[PDB]
Amino acid sequence: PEENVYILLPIQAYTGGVIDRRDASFSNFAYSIASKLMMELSAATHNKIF
Amino acid sequence: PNDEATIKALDNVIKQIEALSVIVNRSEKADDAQILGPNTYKQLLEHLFS
Repeated sequence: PEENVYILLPIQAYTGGVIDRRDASFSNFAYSIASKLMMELSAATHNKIF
Repeated sequence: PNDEATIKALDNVIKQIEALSVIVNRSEKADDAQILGPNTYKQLLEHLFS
C-alpha cells in the first residue's frame, strides 16, 4: 500500500473438506481437511527426495 | 510392510466415516386433527291442533 510496508495476502491452497452435518464437533472438520490434504500430498513424494 | 495397502485402507475408512456423518433425520409428519365442515340442524315432523 505504501512505503516500507508489504502485505502478504493469504490465498486458498486446497479447497476440499465437507462440513459436519451432525454439528456435534468442530475438530472432525479439521481432521477431514488435514487427512485429505496429506493423502493428496503423499502421492507426489511417493519415492522422491527433494 | 508394503505401504500402499494402509493408504487405501485409511482412505476407505475416512470415506465411510464421512459418509456416515452427512445423514440427517428430518420428518414432516402432519397432525391428526380433522376439518369439521359446516352443518345444519334437521327438524322432525310433528302435529298441532287446538
